[PDB]
Amino acid sequence: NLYFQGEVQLLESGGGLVQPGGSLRLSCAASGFTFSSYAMSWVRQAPGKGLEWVSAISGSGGSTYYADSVKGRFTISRDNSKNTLYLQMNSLRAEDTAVYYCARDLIHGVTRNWGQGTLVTVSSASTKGPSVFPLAPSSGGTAALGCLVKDYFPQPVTVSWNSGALTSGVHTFPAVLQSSGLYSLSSVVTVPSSSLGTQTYICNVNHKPSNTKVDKKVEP
Amino acid sequence: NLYFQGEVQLLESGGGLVQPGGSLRLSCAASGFTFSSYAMSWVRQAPGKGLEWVSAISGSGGSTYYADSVKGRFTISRDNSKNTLYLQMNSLRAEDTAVYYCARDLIHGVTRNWGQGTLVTVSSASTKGPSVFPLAPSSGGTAALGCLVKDYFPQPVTVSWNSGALTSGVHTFPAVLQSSGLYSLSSVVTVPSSSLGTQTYICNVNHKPSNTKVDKKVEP
Amino acid sequence: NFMLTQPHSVSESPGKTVTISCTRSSGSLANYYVQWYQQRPGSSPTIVIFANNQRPSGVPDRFSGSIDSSSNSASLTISGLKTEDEADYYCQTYDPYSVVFGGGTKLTVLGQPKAAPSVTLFPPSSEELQANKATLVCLISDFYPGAVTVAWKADSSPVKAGVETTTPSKQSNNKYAASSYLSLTPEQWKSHRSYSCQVTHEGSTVEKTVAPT
Amino acid sequence: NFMLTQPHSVSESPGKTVTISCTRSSGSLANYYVQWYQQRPGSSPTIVIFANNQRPSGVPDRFSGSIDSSSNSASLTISGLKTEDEADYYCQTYDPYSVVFGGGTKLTVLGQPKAAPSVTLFPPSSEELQANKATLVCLISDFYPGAVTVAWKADSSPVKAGVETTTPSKQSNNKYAASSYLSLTPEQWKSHRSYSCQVTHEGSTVEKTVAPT
Amino acid sequence: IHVTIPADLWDWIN
Amino acid sequence: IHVTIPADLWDWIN
Amino acid sequence: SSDYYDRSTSPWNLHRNEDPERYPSVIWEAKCRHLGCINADGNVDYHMNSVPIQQEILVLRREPPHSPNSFRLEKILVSVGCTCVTPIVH
Amino acid sequence: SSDYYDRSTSPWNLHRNEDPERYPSVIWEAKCRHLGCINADGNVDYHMNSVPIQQEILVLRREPPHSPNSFRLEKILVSVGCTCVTPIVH
Amino acid sequence: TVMVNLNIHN
Amino acid sequence: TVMVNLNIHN
Repeated sequence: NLYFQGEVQLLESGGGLVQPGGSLRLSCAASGFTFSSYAMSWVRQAPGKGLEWVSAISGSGGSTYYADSVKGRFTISRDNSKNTLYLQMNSLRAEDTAVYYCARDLIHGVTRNWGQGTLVTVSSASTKGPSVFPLAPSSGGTAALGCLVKDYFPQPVTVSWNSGALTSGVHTFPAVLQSSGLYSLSSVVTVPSSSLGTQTYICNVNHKPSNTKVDKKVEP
Repeated sequence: NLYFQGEVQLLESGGGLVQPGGSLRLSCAASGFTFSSYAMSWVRQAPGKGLEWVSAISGSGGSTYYADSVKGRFTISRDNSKNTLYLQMNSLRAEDTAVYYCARDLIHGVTRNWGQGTLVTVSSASTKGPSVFPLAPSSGGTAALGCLVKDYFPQPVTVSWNSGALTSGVHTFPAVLQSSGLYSLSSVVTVPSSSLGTQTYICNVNHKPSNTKVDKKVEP
Repeated sequence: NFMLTQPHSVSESPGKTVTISCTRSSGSLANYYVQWYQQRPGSSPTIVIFANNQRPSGVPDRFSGSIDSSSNSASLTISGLKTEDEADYYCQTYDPYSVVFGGGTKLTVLGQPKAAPSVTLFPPSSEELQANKATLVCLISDFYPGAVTVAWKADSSPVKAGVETTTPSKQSNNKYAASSYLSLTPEQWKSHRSYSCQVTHEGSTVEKTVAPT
Repeated sequence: NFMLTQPHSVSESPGKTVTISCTRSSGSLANYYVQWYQQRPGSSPTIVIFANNQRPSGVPDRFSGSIDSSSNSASLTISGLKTEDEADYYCQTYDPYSVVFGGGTKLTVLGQPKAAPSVTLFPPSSEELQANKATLVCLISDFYPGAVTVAWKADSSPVKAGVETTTPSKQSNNKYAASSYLSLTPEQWKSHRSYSCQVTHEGSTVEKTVAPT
Repeated sequence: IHVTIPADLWDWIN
Repeated sequence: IHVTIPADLWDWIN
Repeated sequence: SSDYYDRSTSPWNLHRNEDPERYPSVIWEAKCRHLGCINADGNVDYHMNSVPIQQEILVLRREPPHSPNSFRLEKILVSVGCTCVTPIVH
Repeated sequence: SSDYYDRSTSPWNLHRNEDPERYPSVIWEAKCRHLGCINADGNVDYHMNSVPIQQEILVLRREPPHSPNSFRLEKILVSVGCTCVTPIVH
Repeated sequence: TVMVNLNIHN
Repeated sequence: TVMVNLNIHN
């Protein structure tokens, strides 16, 4: 290896919600290596599914490769002066819904490093910030309390407690996909019973896809 | 092969007589191929001996190779703009006496084409043009007559008859190396007996090493 | 184009050796380098093997690649198996134009101890009933294996309408969590005497009951 | 540096197969390409085989190269042998710095017919005696095999002093030529009654005699 | 005549 | 200033 | 003037880039023939790749195009030839 | 900006050619590491050769050296990288 | 001789 | 602006 463990850095951006037929551009900022001398790839993973290769480009950008499923709709490109990889996606379809990963290739087809991924959602459904309901403690010395984060679209939602001051005993549950197309999740925290009355417990709900931040006080 | 049989042409010049310790430069004019992309070699053959590799150079001239026997005394070089290969030979010794061949190499050590060769003679002995003696016919209808080309140095001598008009029946014999260091050879021609008296038989002796041309009339 | 086929699941106990095959249809496997990736839940894939048998700086000698042309297949072997090796494994190769990933193999390290589920049931909040809606929240956690059955009851009578249940997922403590929701009308909630979440795990059932004020 | 060793001579009849070995001392032969050259009398070497077994456009299928690492040697084989194949053969290879030629193998096609030698003896010219020197010229030609014995006599008595003889050489007609010279004083020439060149070929002796005016 | 040269070259000229 | 350029470039200028 | 483009294990083709607005007017750009490299048996091997070798060069342009009085000296990138790269470094 | 020099089967080293009398002042010249090429097993193979790829480039010189008022635009030859060539063409 | 107005670029 | 005297080469 020409590079030590951890020096290659790949950071994707540009994912989001788009309607069928829509367009979106993914960006991948690279560092820790001589970008212009590496072939780069895009790989995706639909939620609960396997990895699927999307596209590839040579170091110079002179050669491009595409999976049959995206040919004529997607365009891979790069700016070697900006150390950035791109993916312009046109006529987007429900099947394109995935986490898209940026990849460094030693030669065409030998992927050596992966990015963090960026989520692309193709749906006719409008973005919707959640409705936050407190889940009040009641009937051990330990009380369970939470927040019901109801009817949001698309994923993801982030749940924190007391602006991140409360991290222990927090259990944020994976979301349920309702028949409606909307998601719901729950975040619970176990606290001493004696602290109810003395302490204020607030769940901070962040839904970046709709720019919604909601703080709900959870009372006994 | 990138080249057809006969297109690669290699023509050496610069051989001659030099004294021990002397200097001489060989040239090899190339054609029929992209000279700058080929490694070139010098190979020699002492009279009556095997081939002996002397030196090599890469296409660019950036790398040079020499046999142990010539290291520090010879320098290979090239002018890629003139399609010419060179060999500068310094502190020349009796052991360097040979026919030197120019060679085209596919890669270092894979010689694919040879030049015509150029003769290098290292000796303390002075150049000496020959003394030409007629070898008069006497005792079938066929008379043998010739020329004795005596005491010349170095090789070679060329013998022609009647300025090249008489070529059939001519037998020019390989030279004898006398104990003196001087060479001698004989050229004989078989002619009809009836032509003696009517025809004038002249041997044209050329010894380029001493710039000597001698024409001897051979009479009955 | 072509495809790579690998088993869906592979199982073995700690210290023992597992092997994941990856068979190529179109083209000769020996003509193209085969890569192996490890993928942890909610994480980016990491490289385990590149160029048939090369290990990146940091991957243990336990992991090793091999290729076999007499079957057109590549293999990933994991000797001296640990609990940390539990993940999803993908093989990858290419042809002169395409790049193809295998379907993935899910690795299971057998021997892990059974865990009873922790069930907590929440009735609808006052804020929600005010919005003229009602949701019962059943949260199941700390269970192993991740196979659970959720059944809802109103008083004593069963209910299949308005129930949405998640698929189990691995937690940070290598145990499983799930959740089930009952969307009711405030009228359905206010009419019944109580409601109960029944969760079955390896034959044993754990129940939680809530009542309208 | 290193060296290549090949036999000095190789013999076979027409139509039959010959093989020339070339053994390398220092270094592995299989790591470097081996070349084969043909060299005709008074001619530049021509390529027969390059890169172990490649034939240049124009070289017959009769010629073929092979290499054998279990002996560190290269071979040149010539099947369906013709009289035109009679020449000197050189193997050539290299290491990362040096280029080395083998000592050469001389090829002989057996079956060629015996030829009696044609001897012509010339006494000294008047121009030469005028220069106060004397040379007798014995020219031997059209003989096969190229093994000849030259012995000079003054009247009947032998003479070993002042005799210079060439080594036989191949002619255009594939037969041999030689020449012998007797450097005398005009006094030695003018004193004797006659002089004779005796040339022996395969047991039979052919003599030529000249006399001073 | 009007000639445009890189800033790089202008630095070298000084 | 005095600038020397290839004959090649001078041909292109015309 | 050179035949490396044909003798290389990563061989290339020369493409004429013609522009009368710049000096030099014609630049011959290397374009790799294959994705892989020609192996020891004359076959395209995909365990390696042919990649172009680029060089930044100075060029003179008529800036703006066709105009007589003004010109601009600028650096451009050009493909010179191809090399063979492997994923394994030794 | 590029690591092909290290990943190539015909790898090279960059040599700084420093001359304050010309623009560009520093030119990095490719010098081949080996005579042969790194084969499929990581070993130097002499059945092939590493050769430099040369490109003619325009450079500006202070002609005569150090002088302020005069300059000369000329073409020079530079080694850009190395390629791998074989005696057998397929 | 000719009149040359030279400007930089960035 | 500056005075430029430009000459060829061969």
